Amino acid sequence: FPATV
Amino acid sequence: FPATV
Amino acid sequence: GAMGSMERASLIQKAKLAEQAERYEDMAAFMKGAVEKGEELSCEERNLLSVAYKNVVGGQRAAWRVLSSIEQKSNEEGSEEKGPEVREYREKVETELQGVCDTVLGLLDSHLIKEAGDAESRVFYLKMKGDYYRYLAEVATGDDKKRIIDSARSAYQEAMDISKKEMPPTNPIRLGLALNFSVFHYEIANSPEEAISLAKTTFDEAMADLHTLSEDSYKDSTLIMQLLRDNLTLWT
Amino acid sequence: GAMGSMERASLIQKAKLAEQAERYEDMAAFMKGAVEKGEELSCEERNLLSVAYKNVVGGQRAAWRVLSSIEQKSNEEGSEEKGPEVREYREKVETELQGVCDTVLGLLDSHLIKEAGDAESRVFYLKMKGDYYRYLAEVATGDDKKRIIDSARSAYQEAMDISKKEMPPTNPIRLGLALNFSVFHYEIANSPEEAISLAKTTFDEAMADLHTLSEDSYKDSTLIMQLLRDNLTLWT
Ligand SMILES: N=C(N)c1cc(-c2cccc(NC(=O)C3(Oc4ccc(Cl)cc4)CCCCC3)c2)cs1
Ligand SMILES: N=C(N)c1cc(-c2cccc(NC(=O)C3(Oc4ccc(Cl)cc4)CCCCC3)c2)cs1
Repeated sequence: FPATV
Repeated sequence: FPATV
Repeated sequence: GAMGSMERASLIQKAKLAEQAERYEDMAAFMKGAVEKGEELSCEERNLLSVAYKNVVGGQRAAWRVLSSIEQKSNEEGSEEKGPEVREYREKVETELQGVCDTVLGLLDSHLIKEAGDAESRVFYLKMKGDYYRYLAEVATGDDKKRIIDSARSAYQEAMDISKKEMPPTNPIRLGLALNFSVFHYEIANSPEEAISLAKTTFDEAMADLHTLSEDSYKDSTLIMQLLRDNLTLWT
Repeated sequence: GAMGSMERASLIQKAKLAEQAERYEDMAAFMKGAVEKGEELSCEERNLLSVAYKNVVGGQRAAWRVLSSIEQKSNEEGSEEKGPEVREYREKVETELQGVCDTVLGLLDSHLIKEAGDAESRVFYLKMKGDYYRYLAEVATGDDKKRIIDSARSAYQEAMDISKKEMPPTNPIRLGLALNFSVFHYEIANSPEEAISLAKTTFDEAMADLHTLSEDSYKDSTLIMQLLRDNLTLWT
């Protein structure tokens, strides 16, 4: 999964 | 801490 | 509200304790109680709120993905019927996830966003609103899925418009908003080119503004820039 | 029981799904529902029950330790009074922990132990009874602390007596019981010499019986023997 903050 | 199972 | 009898300051203190104890459901309950006191949140308090619910919903999302994967396999050609249990339990986790999202969205709508006038608070809350509609979108399948997606898009877009007018390109809130809106484009909106364009443009505009920053601000901004690059590497 | 309307087999299936999703509170609730169907548990089912509650109470214990540590520091000479909040929140976690322990002990008393006639089930359940009284002992401070300790000791002792009569020295249940009873001696009963003696004797008697085992049984037994050695290395 891609990075999110 | 010591190991327990 | 079962937190209605506790002092606001005690709720914030206990949220920090719950964080140290990795008790994020408690943390979220304490911060919900703090929000419901009705006062605006400080910068630290907004981040306590976001950390708490991000951790709670993150665990729910991970569980949902495991269960959805098992469910898909049970439905492939060749599988042995295992009955309704996988679907039922995936639905149970999904409903709990939707409940948490609805709770957070409810706090933002009553009344955090409407009282948020400064860019750092308003962009932060609108980013959260996009994020939690995005999590609802991840599990949506009904008559409402397009509308959920458009609610996420609209919140992110308003946050983006404010951030480009009111914050420097290295502001970590602006960067994190762009990171997540880019993921929305890639994973939710089936717009990988928009996702890639947004991540790249955000990264390059930030790079050109790093020279203005202190060492500590530089560290904060470059951390999120590395996440943008990480996603770009994943996608190209 | 909110699980009273669900099929026993569906509860067991969902416990396994909850495990795969790392949803251990759900897992424990499903296995409590299965126990409350009133039938004896198979070997696999007993381990599902133990895995679930071990994970739940393990997290509570870790949180309690963090909070107790913060509380002790707040009470040292030189600290700034931070009010009742640390104590209150430690008490909250402690009460939830005690509730989980009481729930497990209640399942063992109604009526898992009394129906357990085979050594593998009876020793397993009495070990659990010792374990959950041990967790209660870890947080106990009142008129009842000695009695809680003696309840743990008594359950472990009955399990030990059965295991030495009815199981080989390499049986992993026998080994795990001895491991944990040894930790009880060291950490709860202030009997480090008993702890060390028990771990060493258990290890040596197991070593001498490994020659009787298949490769798969050997792997299971030597894994727990390594935990015994690990503790002995910690303590000497
Ligand atoms: N956990 C607590 N007790 C407290 C946390 C804070 C706080 C205050 C300002 C900013 C951050 N930053 C962050 O958490 C991170 O960066 C963000 C987060 C969100 C966005 Cl929208 C953008 C970047 C999260 C991701 C990696 C880098 C750091 C934290 C005060 S108290
Ligand atoms: N998690 C599930 N779905 C299922 C687990 C089982 C199962 C059935 C028999 C035995 C074990 N063994 C264990 O879990 C371990 O060893 C023990 C545990 C307890 C004791 Cl009293 C002694 C040794 C735990 C500690 C390290 C080595 C392994 C598991 C069936 S299903």
